[PDB]
Amino acid sequence: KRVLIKPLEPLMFRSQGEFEPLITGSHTAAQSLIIPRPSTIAGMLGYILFNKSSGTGDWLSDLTNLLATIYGTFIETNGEYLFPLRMGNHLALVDQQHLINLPTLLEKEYERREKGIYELFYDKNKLFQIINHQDRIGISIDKSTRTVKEHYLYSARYLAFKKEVNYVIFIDNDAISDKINGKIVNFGGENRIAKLEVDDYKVDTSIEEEYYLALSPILIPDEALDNFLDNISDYVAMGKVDKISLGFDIANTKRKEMLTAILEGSIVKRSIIDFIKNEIKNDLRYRFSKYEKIGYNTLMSLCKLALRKILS
Amino acid sequence: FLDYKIIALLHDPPNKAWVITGRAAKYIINQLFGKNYSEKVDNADKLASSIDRYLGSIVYKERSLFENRSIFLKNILLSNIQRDIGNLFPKDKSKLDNLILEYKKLLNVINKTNLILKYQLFYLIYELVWIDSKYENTPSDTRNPTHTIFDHLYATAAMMNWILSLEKEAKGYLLGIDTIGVADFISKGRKTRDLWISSYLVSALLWYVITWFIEEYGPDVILFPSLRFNQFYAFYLLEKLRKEGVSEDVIDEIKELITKYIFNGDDLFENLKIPPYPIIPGRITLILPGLIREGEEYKKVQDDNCFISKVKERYNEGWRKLIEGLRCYSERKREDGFWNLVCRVLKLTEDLLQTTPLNIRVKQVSVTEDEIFNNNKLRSDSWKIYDNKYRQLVSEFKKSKLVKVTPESRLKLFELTKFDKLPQIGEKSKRGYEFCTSCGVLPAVVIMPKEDELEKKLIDLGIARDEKDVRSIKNMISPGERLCPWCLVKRALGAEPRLMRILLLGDLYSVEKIVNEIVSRDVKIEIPSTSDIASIKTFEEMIEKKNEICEDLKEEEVCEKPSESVLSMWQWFNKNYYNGINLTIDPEEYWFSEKRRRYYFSVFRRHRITFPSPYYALVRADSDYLGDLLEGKLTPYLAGIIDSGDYANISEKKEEVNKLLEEYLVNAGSGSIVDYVKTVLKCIRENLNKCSCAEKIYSNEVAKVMFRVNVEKANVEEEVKNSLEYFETILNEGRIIVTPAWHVSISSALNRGLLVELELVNKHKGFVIYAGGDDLLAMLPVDEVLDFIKESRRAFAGFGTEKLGNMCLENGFVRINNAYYPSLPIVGRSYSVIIAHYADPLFFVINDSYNLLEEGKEIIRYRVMYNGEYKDAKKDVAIFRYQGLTSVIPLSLKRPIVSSVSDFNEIASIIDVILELKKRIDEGRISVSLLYDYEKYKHLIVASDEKYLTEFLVKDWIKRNSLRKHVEFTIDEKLYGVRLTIENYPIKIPNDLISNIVYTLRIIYGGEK
Amino acid sequence: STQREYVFIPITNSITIDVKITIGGSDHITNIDERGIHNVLVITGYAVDEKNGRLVPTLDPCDYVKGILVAGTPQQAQSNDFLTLKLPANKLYLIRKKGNISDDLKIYIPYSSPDARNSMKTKPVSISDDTIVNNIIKEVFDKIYNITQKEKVKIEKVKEDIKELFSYYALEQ
Amino acid sequence: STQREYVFIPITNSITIDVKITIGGSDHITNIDERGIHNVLVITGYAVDEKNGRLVPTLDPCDYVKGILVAGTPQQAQSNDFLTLKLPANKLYLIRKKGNISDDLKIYIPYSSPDARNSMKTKPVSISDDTIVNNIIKEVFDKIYNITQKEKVKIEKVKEDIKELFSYYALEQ
Amino acid sequence: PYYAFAEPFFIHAITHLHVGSGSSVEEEIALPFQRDELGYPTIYASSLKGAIKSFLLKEFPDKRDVIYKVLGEDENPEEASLGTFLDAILFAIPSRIIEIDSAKPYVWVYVTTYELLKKVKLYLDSISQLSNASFSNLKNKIDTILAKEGKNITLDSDLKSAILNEDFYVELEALNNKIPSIINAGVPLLVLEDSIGREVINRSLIRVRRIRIDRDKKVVETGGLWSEEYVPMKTIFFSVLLGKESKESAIFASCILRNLRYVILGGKETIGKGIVELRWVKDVI
Ligand SMILES: [Zn+2]
Repeated sequence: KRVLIKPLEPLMFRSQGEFEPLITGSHTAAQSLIIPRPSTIAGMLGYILFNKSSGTGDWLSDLTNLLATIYGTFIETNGEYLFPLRMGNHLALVDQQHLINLPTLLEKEYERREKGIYELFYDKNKLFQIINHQDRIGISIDKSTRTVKEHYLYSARYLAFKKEVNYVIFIDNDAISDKINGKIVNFGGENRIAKLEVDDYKVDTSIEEEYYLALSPILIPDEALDNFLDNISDYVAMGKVDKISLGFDIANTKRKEMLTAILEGSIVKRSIIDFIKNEIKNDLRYRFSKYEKIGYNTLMSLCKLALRKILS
Repeated sequence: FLDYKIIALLHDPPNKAWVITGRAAKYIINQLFGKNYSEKVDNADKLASSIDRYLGSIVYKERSLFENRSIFLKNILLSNIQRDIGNLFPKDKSKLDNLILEYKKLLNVINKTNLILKYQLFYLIYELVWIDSKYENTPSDTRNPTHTIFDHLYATAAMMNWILSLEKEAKGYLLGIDTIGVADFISKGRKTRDLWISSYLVSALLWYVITWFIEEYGPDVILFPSLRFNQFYAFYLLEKLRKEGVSEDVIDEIKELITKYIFNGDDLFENLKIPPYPIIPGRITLILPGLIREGEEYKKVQDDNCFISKVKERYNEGWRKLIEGLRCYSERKREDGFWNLVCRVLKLTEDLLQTTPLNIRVKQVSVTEDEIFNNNKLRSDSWKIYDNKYRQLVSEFKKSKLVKVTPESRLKLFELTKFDKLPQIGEKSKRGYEFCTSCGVLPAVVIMPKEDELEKKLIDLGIARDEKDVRSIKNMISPGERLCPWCLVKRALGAEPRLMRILLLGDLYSVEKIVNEIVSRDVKIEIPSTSDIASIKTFEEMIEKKNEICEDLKEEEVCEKPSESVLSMWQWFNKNYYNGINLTIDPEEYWFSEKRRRYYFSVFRRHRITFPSPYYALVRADSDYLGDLLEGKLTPYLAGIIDSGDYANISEKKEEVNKLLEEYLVNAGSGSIVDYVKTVLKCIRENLNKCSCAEKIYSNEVAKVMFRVNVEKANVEEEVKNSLEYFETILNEGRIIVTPAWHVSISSALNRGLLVELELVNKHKGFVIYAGGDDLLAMLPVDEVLDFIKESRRAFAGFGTEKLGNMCLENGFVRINNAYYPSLPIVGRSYSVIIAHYADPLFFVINDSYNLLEEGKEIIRYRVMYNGEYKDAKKDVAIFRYQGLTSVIPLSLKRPIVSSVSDFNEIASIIDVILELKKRIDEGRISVSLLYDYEKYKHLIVASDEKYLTEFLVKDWIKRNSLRKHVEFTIDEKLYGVRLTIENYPIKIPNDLISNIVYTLRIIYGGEK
Repeated sequence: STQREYVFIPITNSITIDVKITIGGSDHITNIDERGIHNVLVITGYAVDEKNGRLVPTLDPCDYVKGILVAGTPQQAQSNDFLTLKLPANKLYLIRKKGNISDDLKIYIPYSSPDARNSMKTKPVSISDDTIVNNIIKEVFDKIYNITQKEKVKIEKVKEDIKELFSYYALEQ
Repeated sequence: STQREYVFIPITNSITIDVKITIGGSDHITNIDERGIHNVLVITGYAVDEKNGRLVPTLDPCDYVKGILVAGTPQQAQSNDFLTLKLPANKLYLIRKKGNISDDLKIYIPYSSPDARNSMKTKPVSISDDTIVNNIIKEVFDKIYNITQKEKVKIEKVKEDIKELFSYYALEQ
Repeated sequence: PYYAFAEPFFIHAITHLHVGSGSSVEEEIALPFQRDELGYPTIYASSLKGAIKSFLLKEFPDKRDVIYKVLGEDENPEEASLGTFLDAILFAIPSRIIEIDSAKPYVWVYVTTYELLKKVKLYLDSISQLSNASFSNLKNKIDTILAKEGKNITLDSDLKSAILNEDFYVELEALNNKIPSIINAGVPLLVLEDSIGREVINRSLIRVRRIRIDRDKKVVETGGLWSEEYVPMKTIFFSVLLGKESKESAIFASCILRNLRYVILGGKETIGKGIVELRWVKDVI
């Protein structure tokens, strides 16, 4: 049910400079993601379960045949469950004890909020107790002169873990739970390595509540963008909204798509649920059932760890 | 009905310090009727200033209870600074009204039938015609001289928009607009050609939508920023008159009235024909009536949503008219090249570009007949709402700041990427589509080779119809770059930056009447490059050693003729371009190539000059605790002592805050009014908490009441109670009250702090990128940064020793030829200073200049001397960065910043010690290896505890590295107990200021190569 | 000085006899201005007892019920089974904060003994039956606020915001 | 059937003797497994009432107190003062959860009368003063955990774990 | 399937190493070594994958097709790689020792923290399932060493106390066990505490000032002065080649790796740096 992802080395998830609340003296061409997309995760598991007879043109049609419903992404350091949190061009990794008294804090007045968030992201964040943003600058060398080759330099800014840190997802299948368990996978970007392992793990799901947390990018159907933005605070409490890319298909080697998304770590309300489930049609109704099956619309209550999708 | 507000503005004479009870409404009106009141402009006077309940309501209108005929003047933020005006007033009693007739040199040669042309032309030149007869900026109230009169005059006509909106049944509005995110958009850019105009598209799109108001509601309608010294407003109003058709001799009564004060150089609003510098910040507020104009007369509609839909479409209406006039230029000049490419995409992508590349948060609050009127006049505490509505408005900004919806996210791109419906130019994407390289996220429509067979193979992909147009394509587009449609607008706008006079004028003309001016002209404009700024002292020495070192270079267009007309927005260039040296060149090929760069160093060594130094300097600033000062909080007085988050429970932090506003407001009075507040204020949890804690000060209050009898009563049980409820507010809540005159006073000093900072930077060799005024982003040469920072922080606080354009800069004030305009002395100014090699990727230099500063505003703490003991601060740091060598310098060393007149010359005098150390190393008096021998002394001075034994260890290190043995260097001993707290953040910062003195001069001499 | 008391809105008509108050003072915590409810209180950790409606204090952070505070004290038939406390005016998680608080306020609460003999697992439920609150305004919202049928020209406005805002938890036992 | 009981852990010295059935059976909810204190119950809306320390029930979810859960009932001189309850191990949410709980157990929490005399000046308290850890480990961390000094030896870590995790809220008086 | 086997190896520094990093000055070194996630020296995966591929192409150009198709084709960047190196991890670094009360006097010993051994265990527990190179005896010694987390462990039972790098007094206990050593020589491995090991290693790095001299008159040019950090001789790094199960990878395992002993790694090889001997763990303890 629960599948831990243990990175054996620093990872790279190619973000396109969406967020940068950080200095080193870096000036790096590729900023990294702190928590990866589920298309990385579903793409990694489908890179295990791949068959030649399951090759067709559309990726997510093929991808949902290869697996069951994948659930959201967070951190277990053997003793915590750390969860993302976005304030807008900022990110934190917090346990849920600072999430229980959080929908308390949301509706409150002027100075109570700045008392709250500036202790939360700045004194209660476990980001820089965990994450070491590590610049790596690589080159290319011509074999016939042994110098730098001209024009070929890059500066990729990776993601390292100070103490041992594992990723947490949930999958509903049980047949794959053996053949995924204990697999060394090419997880991430520039040829990095992680390790999957499977433990059966009881998890409660499906609680109805107003204020949720998004453990994955909540997708927006890209038709009611005017109907969404005009009351932006009607659907999200705090967080960040951005045009994301769904990634890169393997068999056809192109970019996948681009959608506006409610980024992970955003505190949303219940009013997004009927919004998506009354602004969908039969094409995208059959589309977006697959996106929850690879895990975009993961919603967690701040009462306890209880997951639910939008169409679930 | 409105736009007759001049009598609402001039409800008082502007000679108000020679009228109110002694020291000989002296004049009222000579071009309209008497002032509009039954209770209207009178309540508009009583809600405008905080003096109106400081001394009670009726004492503001009885105008003699504690009167004075010896007149001083104070600063609004800090009233420990007495300013004198004395015997002098604008002149004799029979020439007292010539200056009233000098209103009437244009405003009664043009007919008074319409009121949309008078009320706007009277606002801008109002101070400017009075200061030339030298009235010395008199206070509004003689008993409390803590408001300049124009800041009360412009307030009493600004909130007249609330008075004349409450006269249909009930309306009235505040409307604050903020853009979504500035600096990440500003950072997008690859040449500085984008960086300069991306600052401009912030200001000019926001300048567009605020012409929509002032052409329909008149000026004095935006509090924040003030339209009193806006350099955009002296070009917008300059073309309102030029549209009309008067003589250019007649406008010289207006134009060179403006010229010597605003736009101090010869590069004017009509030398390069645009404003040079983007000036409007991203955060603005409007005070608005409830009216809608149908032609000379106004109706209301009741629904609140009449603006937030119809403001944002005007913000769309700019971006539509910006890009469709931009379609015209590459259609008019389509045969010229590089514009064949821009006209091609604007024929393709007309789905994606109808959305703006920046968005704005428009939050809106209102006012009714309630809480301002009780039967039809004032109620008790009608002044408690105006700050609270500002606290309603900023809370709406505080609420919706937590969701930043990026402007890329508004496009509909799903079907364009699910199915290949992307139009492209150049190569076809093997990966479906290709990311933009100048925003970083968006797909590209330009796909260009880097090389392979450069100029040849670009043609057979569809970018070139000949060879010569590639040179213009290679001009602004470097090869290998791929651009989104939004940057391809901007890189086209950088080539013709004069094109935004469409947007800048608000389409004051037609759409074609604007653009056809610069259809004609071909004035080339230079933006300086990074190798320009790094090699200023190359051009500074080529001027001095003019041609005697330039004979082998008389073929290399460095000593050849300045050719076309080329003249910039950069003032150093703009008065030193015609010396015999062209400066339009991009010196990445002369002395920053590598083929003929060594040969040019063979020239410089036989003539013994200083080499080009490959490092410029980017300087950013920030206002420290600005908005909460404008909300009235006392954090910028005690920055780091008590931050804004401590305003939850002030009844435990009551120690120094109830000392702070206490000793300020009792320092705000003059004479017998000083005692009137110093016992009514203290009895809050001292006496038995009700009335008769302050009845004892009636015994000398009675000394003026039966004087000239006009008082309707013999009982005062109410003027020692409504004064008590005022200080019931501003003690049990630590906020100070925000009045209309509050914002007008600061924003006028912001606008004066703006233009003095534009003159300070090019008294050096500096260039302006963004200058909002409370924010700044400039690019100085590597040498002059420190004494800039020394004298920028001394100018923003307000302190001068050097004479600027025409303005004199005094302690806590600023004097323009008589008139002591105030300053912002207690409001600190952070800095982030990056030394950068010119070959950096400049997108990220603008990234870690904002990202350097935002962590400095939160973590950096230092032990600061408060009343003899060491308390801690958080702001007023000037962060340096060489490349990773980061150095943090505090600027204050006292809480608050200023408390007397002898304290001004020690603001940022920390870096004068740095400067005097730099002054004695480059001569050969203090040795160079001082800085390297320091790291032996650091481990003891850190471990030292009381500074008397530290005095020798400092002086030993100076003496040990000393080339002469009599050169003495005076180091302040209060620079010793300072230690820097920077927790939980991975950068390496030293924990004492002396190491950061040493690491600052490691950077600067590291900057000079 | 001043004080207040708590009323709740279940799926039950168990509010008939709660307090003897209509106004108490002259101004109110919760307001009635033409865009729905204002200053509406949310209290977590208390779940309802539908039949003879009470609220039991559970040990749950996300078990929440919303309520309204108006000046008064219940019936002079309490002080043995309720609770009551005087908070510094900002210990209250109340949605749509509009008016400035009074730096102090005394409020009672309808309390139930835990009844430590049952395996209570609650369940959250949403308000239904537009009629139910359309005449709980006949029950209390006009009894506690005479403003009904006098100010708000859009009755179904407040009906739909009571539809969308209020949802709570039940003991289900 | 099984019953459990809540032991609040402040720095406060009001812990002297409240429990007599300390083990009672053999199983208690919380535990320590060589990496810190497990199953530390958070409770919201409650705070310490320092005078002879107990848990005042207030109406702010921001107010929270952490504690442990042990088998038995305290001293059988109360249940006139304590808030004895029963839950299916589901509505109370702790940290460090290791095994699936028995789906229903009872609870004994020290409860305090509301008794609004003055406003509850709530304050946050994080554990400090290593000496207090050193006397409370002998006080309770061993009288319940007889396991300690038998199985657990990383004593400085269970000191290292509560000083920055264990926090509570107070009334200032 | 998808990294079906892997081979661990050790990276020995025969000469000094300099594998340069993002060359900034945050440690008053102009050319610092490649740092790890904790401040230790490490070799990035690209610097191994490049400089072993760049070695073999210069040595076996008959195998250029296989080395391309295993370690990465560059003329055709479409195809994936099948070989993948991990980040090399500092397993041991030599340090100068002065004996106190020993029966065998030494002059230098290897030094490790437990932090450095936790990552070695993190590798070895992850490659165990490949069943091809298990070597449980290797990680079981790591189990017994990490059993004593918090002491200072030697692995030769003669030392009991020493001064490391002539500035650091340490007190050793043995394992109360023989525990035959992992390393190659007859030299003690002194696994240190996690606090002091970030000083004893950090003293044992080699910080060199260098200059550039005008050949004309033997005096230093202006600005020709910079600091470099080398990693000493006999330093032992640890990294694992991960290989997928194509038969072009097993021929790459067959007579490529088994004819591979000495490799040039890193930079500054004209100063004679980065000569590296590779010892696989399939022929040792
Ligand atoms: Zn772009």
